[PDB]
Amino acid sequence: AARLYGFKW
Amino acid sequence: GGRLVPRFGEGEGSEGPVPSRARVYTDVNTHRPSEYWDYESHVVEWGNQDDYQLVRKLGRGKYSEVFEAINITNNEKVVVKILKPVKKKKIKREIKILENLRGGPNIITLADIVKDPVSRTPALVFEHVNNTDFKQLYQTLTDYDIRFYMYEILKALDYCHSMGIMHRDVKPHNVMIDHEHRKLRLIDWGLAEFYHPGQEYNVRVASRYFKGPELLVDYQMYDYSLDMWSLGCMLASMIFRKEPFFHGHDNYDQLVRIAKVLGTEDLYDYIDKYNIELDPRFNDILGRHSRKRWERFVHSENQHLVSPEALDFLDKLLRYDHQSRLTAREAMEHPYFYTVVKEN
Ligand SMILES: Nc1ncnc2c1ncn2[C@@H]1O[C@H](COP(=O)(O)OP(=O)(O)O)[C@@H](O)[C@H]1O
Ligand SMILES: [Mg+2]
Ligand SMILES: [Mg+2]
Ligand code: NA
Repeated sequence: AARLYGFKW
Repeated sequence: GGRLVPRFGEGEGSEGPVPSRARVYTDVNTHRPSEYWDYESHVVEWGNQDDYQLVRKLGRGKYSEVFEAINITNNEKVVVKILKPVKKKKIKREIKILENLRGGPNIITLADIVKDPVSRTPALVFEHVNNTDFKQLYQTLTDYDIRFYMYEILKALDYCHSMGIMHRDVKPHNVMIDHEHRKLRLIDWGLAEFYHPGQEYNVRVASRYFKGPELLVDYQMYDYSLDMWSLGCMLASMIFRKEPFFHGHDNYDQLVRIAKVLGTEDLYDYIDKYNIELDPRFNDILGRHSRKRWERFVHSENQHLVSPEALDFLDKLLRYDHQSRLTAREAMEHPYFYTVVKEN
């Protein structure tokens, strides 16, 4: 897997 | 980490508002090197977004998404503030102010600046504060604890005001407290601005319950003293256990709620002194109200938080006339803080 606004969870 | 790099008086005549200038730190930005305030001429040098991995969501405001994260390079907790679509001018202003104030007393530390290589969504990376939500924390504070944390916020405001910056959004949600460590940080510099004497500012700042009367009557030539009204609204909510203290239904009702407590005599004196044009929407709703004694908000559950010194200090923050309010440094000298000062 997941990325959110480029950040990996 | 990521950083920015370089590349009163006459007034308008017989009508219009009387001009005002800050009583303190008036001309501090005029004499700075232009690089201190000229954030449009700077460019961001970005850090590595891959250093940070998300742990949990903290903030879902209208204008940011905030996550707790870990820096995988050094294993430290950070917070990431993902900026929702907003002026480029606005993000570089928040960055510039955070960099100018970095290392000052009780000012949150900006650690890095990164962006998504795909969407180009920028994010600010901060030191993490292990906050207790104010809706749980404030009702557990002792009398001393309120004095201590109010003094900590005043250190941050005297510092930022001395550096030429108005915060313009002082409220509980922008004050992080790690209560185990008595550690307080003033966060959220995204509405903060550089003070220039004579400048007319946007009154659509702060958050309704913490807005000073100058914002509510559309007096644009305001200054650092706006923050002092906001701090007085926080103090009242803490010592009277009434959150928020002035609970308006909208910006017009907000001023009515204030006037039902501080009375209309001093409000109409303020409007007259600065020749403020009061929005005709106030005709039906404001009316005329007596001033209430601060003593009427005291009851069995909050009396241990109230002292003569608390009520005198509150009275000297919650003044309509922005020029009449204590400055942050004058507030720090108030008898309410005499025990906090000796403890340092
Ligand atoms: N450094 C931090 N440590 C812990 N929580 C934080 C930190 N920075 C922000 N937060 C949380 O995220 C929320 C929003 O951050 P803030 O900078 O105030 O954004 P906005 O300008 O969108 O209000 C805060 O009210 C707080 O709950
Ligand atoms: Mg905020
Ligand atoms: Mg903000
Ligand atoms: Na004290």
